[PDB]
Amino acid sequence: PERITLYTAKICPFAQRVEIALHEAKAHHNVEQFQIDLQNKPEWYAPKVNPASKVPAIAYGGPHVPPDQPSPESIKLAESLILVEFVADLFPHSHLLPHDPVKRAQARFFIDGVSTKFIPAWHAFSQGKSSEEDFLTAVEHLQALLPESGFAVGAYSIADVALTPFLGRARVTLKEDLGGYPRGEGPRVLAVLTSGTGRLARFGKYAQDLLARESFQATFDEAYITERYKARFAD
Amino acid sequence: PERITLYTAKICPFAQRVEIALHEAKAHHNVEQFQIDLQNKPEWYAPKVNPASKVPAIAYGGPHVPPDQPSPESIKLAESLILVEFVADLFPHSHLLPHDPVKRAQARFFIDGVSTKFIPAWHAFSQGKSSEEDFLTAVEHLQALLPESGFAVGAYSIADVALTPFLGRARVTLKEDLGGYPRGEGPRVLAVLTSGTGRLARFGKYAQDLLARESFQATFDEAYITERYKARFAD
Ligand SMILES: *SC[C@H](NC(=O)CC[C@H](N)C(=O)O)C(=O)NCC(=O)O
Ligand SMILES: *SC[C@H](NC(=O)CC[C@H](N)C(=O)O)C(=O)NCC(=O)O
Repeated sequence: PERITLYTAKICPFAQRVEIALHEAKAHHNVEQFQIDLQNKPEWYAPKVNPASKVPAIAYGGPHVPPDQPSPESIKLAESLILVEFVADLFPHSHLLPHDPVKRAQARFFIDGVSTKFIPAWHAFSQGKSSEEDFLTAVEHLQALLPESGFAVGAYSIADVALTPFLGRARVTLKEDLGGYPRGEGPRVLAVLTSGTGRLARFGKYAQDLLARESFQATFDEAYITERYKARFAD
Repeated sequence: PERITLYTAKICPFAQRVEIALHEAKAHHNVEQFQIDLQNKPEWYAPKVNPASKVPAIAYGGPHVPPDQPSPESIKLAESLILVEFVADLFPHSHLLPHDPVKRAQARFFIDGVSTKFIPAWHAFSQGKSSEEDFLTAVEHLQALLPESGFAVGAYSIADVALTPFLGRARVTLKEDLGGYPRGEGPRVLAVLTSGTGRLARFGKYAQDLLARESFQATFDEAYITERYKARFAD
């Protein structure tokens, strides 16, 4: 494929979707990463790369230029889920997109549950807005989609890419008691989520498998995330 | 491909996405349609076809059975945008999904704008909740994505499928003064939207082209929609 510049940020789960995808494609060393400081965004980023002023975004093709001077001739692409499909298209040997039309629809249906159920319910519960039961119920929705063994549709796919960054960050939030509930409640919910026993036994197994995946670990700066999450809570 | 039973409803724009896709694939006569009465949904629909109890949904493969007795052995699939990709996958000669990875990402990005900007802003404005300017601005977002001529990415694609049912219904709502504003305001906004001149000149051309497309017209019961929309407003 043509050259890829990825504009990303270690803190951002949506960006990590694209980093995971590239890693599963064993292409993470082919691409040029540029880290965006979301508290001090470069003045060229929005007008030249992504008018929404968010990561992730990719510049595709065009001439070799420094990443802080992106070329007008490169194709600019945004939105994490699209970028993950684009990577799976560009690198078919990644096997991120299943061949079977049915399994693709199922993988994407799982992504829709991640978008419309898991992420909103995690946001609402981690921010003190909703109940623990509301979060567990949304997880149970994903659990009910899981097959007896393996990942969201058996073989690892884009469905697992879409979810893992948010699961990895939830774990930090919960493990570290940063969820706005008294000391120890976060960790108890983390156990429900990932123990592999109880109402969420099967999801727990799946979650263990997602967090163990090499592409997740390789694109996740746990020390950095933990530090930033503690500091934010402290405010 | 295997046999397709589509559970749909004439009133529903999300369902019409799948009807359009099938028609573009010239497969609309291969599939078995079953109309769901959304005010009196069959008691077998949610437990046997789609637990979300919404159209559209597809039953794929399995034995030949009556559509009100769907087989456990058919694969059940839901969510309009996924079903449109599934149809494009099943019937590649439809040309709904472009081959170029970049044009696919662009088509899907346009769909994201339909999902996150156009549809919410149309809902909010048609229901009396927001301003006309908020709706026009969201349309301008889509307009800015359009190429100089043609459809959302040139050749007709899934991007146009995703938008057209909602555009067709907006037109009825506006043409018929059913938008909650005084007589004549709906029609003036319709003119802004579809005249082909003014702040939305280019989108207007595009919109004319979407509503002229055979697949849209063939899957749109304008008389029925107009009747249902008038009656609802009258309440
Ligand atoms: S995580 C940091 C923020 N990114 C997004 O929210 C990505 C959302 C898109 N819908 C997607 O790609 O999936 C971000 O960059 N925020 C900008 C800021 O100034 O914080
Ligand atoms: S238009 C009728 C309703 N369908 C949907 O809302 C589909 C939404 C999905 N997200 C999609 O397929 O895109 C519907 O069936 N409502 C059920 C009812 O009882 O009204």
